[PDB]
Amino acid sequence: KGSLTLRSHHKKYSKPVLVYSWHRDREAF
Amino acid sequence: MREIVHLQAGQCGNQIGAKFWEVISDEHGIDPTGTYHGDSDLQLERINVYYNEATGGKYVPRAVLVDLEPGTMDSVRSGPFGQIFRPDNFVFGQSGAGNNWAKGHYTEGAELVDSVLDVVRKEAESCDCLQGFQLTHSLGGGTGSGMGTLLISKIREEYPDRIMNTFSVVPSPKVSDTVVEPYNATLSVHQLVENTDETYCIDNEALYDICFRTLKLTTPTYGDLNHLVSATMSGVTTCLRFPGQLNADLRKLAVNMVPFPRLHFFMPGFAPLTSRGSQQYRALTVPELTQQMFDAKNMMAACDPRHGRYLTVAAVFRGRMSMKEVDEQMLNVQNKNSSYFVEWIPNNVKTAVCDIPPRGLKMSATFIGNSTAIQELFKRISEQFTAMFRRKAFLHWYTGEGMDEMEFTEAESNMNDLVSEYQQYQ
Amino acid sequence: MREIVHLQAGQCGNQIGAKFWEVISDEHGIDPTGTYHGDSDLQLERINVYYNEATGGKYVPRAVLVDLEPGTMDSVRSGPFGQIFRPDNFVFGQSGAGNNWAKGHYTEGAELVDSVLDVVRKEAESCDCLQGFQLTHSLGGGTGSGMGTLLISKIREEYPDRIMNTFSVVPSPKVSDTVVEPYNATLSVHQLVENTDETYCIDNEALYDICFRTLKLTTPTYGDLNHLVSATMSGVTTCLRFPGQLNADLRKLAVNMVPFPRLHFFMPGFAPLTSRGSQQYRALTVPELTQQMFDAKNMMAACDPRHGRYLTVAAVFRGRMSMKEVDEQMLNVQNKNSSYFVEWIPNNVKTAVCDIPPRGLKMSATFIGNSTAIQELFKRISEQFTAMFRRKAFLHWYTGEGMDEMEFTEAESNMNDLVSEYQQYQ
Amino acid sequence: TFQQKIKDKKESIYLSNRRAPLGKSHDQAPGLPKGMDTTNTTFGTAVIK
Amino acid sequence: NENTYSNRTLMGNWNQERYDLRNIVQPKPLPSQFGHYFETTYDTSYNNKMPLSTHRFKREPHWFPGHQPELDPPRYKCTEKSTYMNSYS
Amino acid sequence: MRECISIHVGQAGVQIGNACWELYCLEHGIQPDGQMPDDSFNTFFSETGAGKHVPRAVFVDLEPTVIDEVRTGTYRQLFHPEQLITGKEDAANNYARGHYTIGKEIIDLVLDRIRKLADQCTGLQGFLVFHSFGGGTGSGFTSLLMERLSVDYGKKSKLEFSIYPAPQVSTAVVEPYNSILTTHTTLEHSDCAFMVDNEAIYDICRRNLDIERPTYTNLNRLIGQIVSSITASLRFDGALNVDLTEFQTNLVPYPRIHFPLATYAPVISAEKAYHEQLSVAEITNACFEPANQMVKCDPRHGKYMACCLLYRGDVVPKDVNAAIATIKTKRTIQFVDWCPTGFKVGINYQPPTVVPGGDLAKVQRAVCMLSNTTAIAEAWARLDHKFDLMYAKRAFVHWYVGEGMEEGEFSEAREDMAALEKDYEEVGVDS
Ligand SMILES: Nc1nc2c(ncn2[C@@H]2O[C@H](COP(=O)(O)OP(=O)(O)OP(=O)(O)O)[C@@H](O)[C@H]2O)c(=O)[nH]1
Ligand SMILES: Nc1nc2c(ncn2[C@@H]2O[C@H](COP(=O)(O)OP(=O)(O)O)[C@@H](O)[C@H]2O)c(=O)[nH]1
Ligand SMILES: Nc1nc2c(ncn2[C@@H]2O[C@H](COP(=O)(O)OP(=O)(O)O)[C@@H](O)[C@H]2O)c(=O)[nH]1
Ligand SMILES: [Mg+2]
Repeated sequence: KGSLTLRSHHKKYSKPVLVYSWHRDREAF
Repeated sequence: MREIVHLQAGQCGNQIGAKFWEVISDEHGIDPTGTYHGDSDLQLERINVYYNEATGGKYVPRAVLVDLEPGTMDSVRSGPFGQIFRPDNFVFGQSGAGNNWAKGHYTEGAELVDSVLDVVRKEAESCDCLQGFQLTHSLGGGTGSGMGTLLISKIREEYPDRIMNTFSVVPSPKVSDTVVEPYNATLSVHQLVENTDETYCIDNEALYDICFRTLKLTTPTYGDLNHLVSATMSGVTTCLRFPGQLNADLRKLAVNMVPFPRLHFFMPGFAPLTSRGSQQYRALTVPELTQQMFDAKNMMAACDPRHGRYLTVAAVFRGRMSMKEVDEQMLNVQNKNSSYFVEWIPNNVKTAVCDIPPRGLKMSATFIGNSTAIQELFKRISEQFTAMFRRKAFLHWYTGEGMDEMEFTEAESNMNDLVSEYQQYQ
Repeated sequence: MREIVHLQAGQCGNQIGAKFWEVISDEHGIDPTGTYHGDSDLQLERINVYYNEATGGKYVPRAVLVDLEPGTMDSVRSGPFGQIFRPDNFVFGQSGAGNNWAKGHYTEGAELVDSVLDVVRKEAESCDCLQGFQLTHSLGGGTGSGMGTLLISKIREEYPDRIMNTFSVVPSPKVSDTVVEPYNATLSVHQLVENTDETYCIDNEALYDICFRTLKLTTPTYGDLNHLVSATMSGVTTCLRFPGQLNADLRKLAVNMVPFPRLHFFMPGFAPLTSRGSQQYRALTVPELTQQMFDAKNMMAACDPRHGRYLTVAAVFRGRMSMKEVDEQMLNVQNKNSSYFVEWIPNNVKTAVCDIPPRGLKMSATFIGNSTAIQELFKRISEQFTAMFRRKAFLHWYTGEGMDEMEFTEAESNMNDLVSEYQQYQ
Repeated sequence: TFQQKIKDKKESIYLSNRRAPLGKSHDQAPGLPKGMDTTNTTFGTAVIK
Repeated sequence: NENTYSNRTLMGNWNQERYDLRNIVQPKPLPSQFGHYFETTYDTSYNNKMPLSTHRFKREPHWFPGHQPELDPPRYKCTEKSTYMNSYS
Repeated sequence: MRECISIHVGQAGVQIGNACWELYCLEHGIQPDGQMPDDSFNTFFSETGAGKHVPRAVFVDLEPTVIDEVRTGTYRQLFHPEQLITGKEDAANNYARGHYTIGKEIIDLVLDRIRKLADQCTGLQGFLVFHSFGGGTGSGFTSLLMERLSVDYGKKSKLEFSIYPAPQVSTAVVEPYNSILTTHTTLEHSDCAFMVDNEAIYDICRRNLDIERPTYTNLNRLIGQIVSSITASLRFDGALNVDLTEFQTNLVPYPRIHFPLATYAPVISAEKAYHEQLSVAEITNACFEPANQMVKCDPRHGKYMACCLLYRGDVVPKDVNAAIATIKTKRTIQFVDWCPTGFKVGINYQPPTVVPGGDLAKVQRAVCMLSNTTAIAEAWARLDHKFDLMYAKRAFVHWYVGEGMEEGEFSEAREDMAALEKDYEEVGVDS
């Protein structure tokens, strides 16, 4: 179908949700 | 970080996961629309385990919904929280299995599965480091047991170094709602034991007795039963989503509860449930939770621990406590019930403490126990299998779609030496 | 802008032109008095193609009516719509032809044609850019076939770079209403073929079975038969009078349907007709229109296309309709019935779409097809002509009017060479 | 038809006509309480949640 | 070949002639005296006894002889707008 | 200071320009009246002392029925009364009728207004041509317009957008004739020519937009969306701007090789858009997917030659960098050995707009792909196969030779297409 063509990897989430490298991404602020 | 992919198959599986995502959304503070509405800030830390965040600040669950008839997804989408699931996770066919294991595994479920693997591969790769899978289904017929076990058998070679949860609904002696129930369950557990990690047995008989005696209800509808087991379903992954003192995920459980690769059947339990008529009367304290959780009437299976011995037990606690009350109490119950625990392994208890209580209660506990008493279900369904198979009944509906006679004998043979291996520890 | 001069000859042409001008006056919203009584404004943007404006805000058709007996023009004028026809446009003859091709072509019709050219040339120069001429007559009688074929020959040298279209009424085996009609047919077709661009063969046998098994009527009078054929006479030029998505006029149809100058014979058809019993019970949709169009019982010629091969076919649709579905149905009917289409040319289907359906209806279509199977009726009148000619019968009405026997051998030689040219493509 | 209605009004006294009319039951309005429409009310014990 | 009767004989194709516009606008007489001898079980149990008032219809165009646009909902009765006028407003 | 002139020929040209100019009016806020209710409209909309903005395009067709709907419709007061030229008789699916007889009568009327509009603008880049191959007007009239514009204006660029005849379905019978006899003109008198295929848009609409029964009104919206994404570098600011000259020098290696292919992604409806994240890797993978490609050719069978990427919206150059760096790893996508660097990118700040009643969703970022590849010769071969078996029996020849041309034009047009196919495969052979 339509949406299954768009696979990709990684995802942004947001600033309160901590993910891998959330420390490195908060640190630049 | 750590992600759990949820699989949802069968009519009972679709009705059990709709209430499962209802409990999580109320726990994490998510409205039916899909936006975060929470009073605290602690609920947004570990939301990546169950939810995939989309643009506009909307969180959708990473669960896939598969069935052969379209009559249950219409009820799910018309449900209270039906709008949060993504519409392209709805994978369904046009013809039902109609209570036939060979229909959902060999002639009809073998076509839809090529799209089901494609959808779950789209979400298993998008995460960062996948922890494991979690499937909810029932053994009542070939719609959710014929292809739910097949999905397990297809994913195992795709992701060998993972962990698979399975909250299966086992048959019961009195709520037998299928004449070919011993056929469809024995043929599934043959294919289920050798390629799974943790399996939980949840039969309707124990849920009926809990609602009628412990909870003192007059009308135990299916909405009430699903909420009981979804409390334990969400109560097993508390340490994954919330901070605590003894953090223990599904794998740290699985190392302790599984001594041998063919001994992975567990007894679910929920401690702090109480009727309204005694809610003010009962003192909510951790000796009362420990005294209640080991009662046979609290067990989520129709097996009595009084006819067996305990191999390994685990308790996961929710809420701000001290830990040595329970450490003394599980030491206490180990000493007094010495004849009910196996003596060739010491320290059969596993302790997990989380700082976040459930909604509406000061504390909670979830009981997971691998016990020797579970063979009584396996003995009961093997004897029903022999009676139906010695007269060659109901075999044209299975042998007419590519199943041979000797495959049933292998299903019986693997059942018999499983319980022959199980018997020797008594 | 692009105008059409309608020509009307013979008793059959007069009875079929009253109903044809009744449908167009219905289509554009014209009362029997003459004043436009409509509800929209797109019915007046293209009105000059068939109607001449005059004082008082009225419109009259630009049609010429030719016959050799006054007993027919008196009846077409006393009909429901006879007031709007111009009194100038009626041109009379003293003595009728009497179903003789000789009287209307050399002796009696040779004098009348001088006045008819005066009437046509006066009107034909009154427009700005004439699209072409259309004619309707009958081959079974000498009034319309003995003179109308001469009228075709007279106009062709006058206006060479135009398109000439005709709706000929070919004879039939069982509705044979004239003894000498094989003579009046083959002597007309011998001259018709070289001097026209498009020819439609309307036969009364096909109209009688359509009213019997498709529309379920008991008394199909000539008012009903003329109403069926006038639907396609109005349905062929929908894009000239109304806007659409794929506009296609008469010449853009004749380019795609005529690959060789001797291949200009078509078998018309009308899509949406259905009996009054199953009128509102059917779902009028374009796959249903395509399924009705391609059936052999819908053709208005007495030929079975299963005995021949479709060279080229065309379809002109009406009403707003999505073009994915019609393009899928054209591709599907080409792929399934592959044996009924020639292989030395691909894509035998021409598609045209107009956005305005007729009043009280939502979707209609017209089918025009050049087919190899139309040679069956030519051979059927060839064996009847040769059987009559070999006995030297009925010729003293022909050789006694200034005619030799050579144009009888020449007519048979040309038409046998015509059907020999049709033989090779099958 | 009016004369047959006179006939059946006279004949309505009979025990057979009171017990068993054609294709129906007997009159249930003596059995049921006065003023209650039968096809609208719902009979049985409703369940309370 | 075949003996042709009137409409109320159920001979041949009577159904289409009953579907015709004339036999729709023909009135239906009331039940009368001596009518109790002509009641069937279907008439007593699956039918309706309300008197029916006649319905009459206007004059619409016809395109094929079997057309009957009088028994249609008031839709597509007017000339329908082109694609440009629908989409580009 | 910059301007573009659009020429829309044929029924396809006038119908895909209506949805295209509708999106131009919504992007700059132009109501159908012609006024306002930034100087980026000067490339497309002229100025008047009363504040009215008029377009800079010409609409040429021989069918007055479809031109007159612009007169009747809502955009009557906006379009110029003389910029939209009207014929009298259609070419009737004939290349001969539209070129030699009729096309010589209206060429002087069109070229007079081309010269007038070219003198309005101080700086012109070139001409954009919207037409169709199988139409009588779109092939016959265009074949003299390009050969006369090439001598009227020497080095002006010529971009083309052609409605390519489809491999399976079509609305015509002599479409293989009209397609072959125009490629002789367009091979030498054109700079670059994109191809779009009708039924390819049909399957994209069915399986991505989830609309079951599409109509030309939404196909022209997709094609008009592509043209707006192409020219959005000229109209709006960005991190780096790409010109009509820039990608027309980056996509052609040879004068005979000027046939790229268009691709647009993401294409999705309003209901499906809000559930998945549309990152840059999400949208650049769909363009490389052969399923989303809107011309019926498989780049898996062919070999890539050059590519152009056109980014619009909230896009960061770093995640673009990881996107091509991920793509170049894949062996499913194959490149020729003589073009190791076949990527040119373009960045625009403005996200794409949406129309009321449209099918596309409100999307934050989008990418348009203009890829030149060898796989078009697969579509060329299956078309001249249909031409050759048609021409073997001398079908429909008297329609062409009786209008004024001779019969040798069929032979030389097939000979050129045979030599053109030989040039495509020789280029495709590596060392
Ligand atoms: N995608 C798309 N294609 C169109 C559209 N309108 C016409 N076409 C194409 O045009 C082809 C037919 O030629 P037309 O453009 O309609 O007519 P023409 O160019 O004036 O040529 P003549 O028929 O000889 O007058 C069809 O096969 C379509 O593919 C449109 O709105 N969208
Ligand atoms: N607890 C619970 N059990 C359910 C629910 N719905 C169905 N079931 C159980 O599912 C069993 C029947 O399984 P079935 O639907 O035939 O399996 P399937 O055909 O593979 O989908 C019954 O014994 C029910 O007890 C529910 O909402 N809650
Ligand atoms: N379908 C149809 N056929 C007609 C009509 N009027 C006459 N005919 C046919 O025309 C034939 C007679 O043609 P005729 O009047 O002698 O032609 P004319 O001498 O040229 O006027 C008969 O066999 C009829 O079947 C009509 O209104 N409809
Ligand atoms: Mg045209």
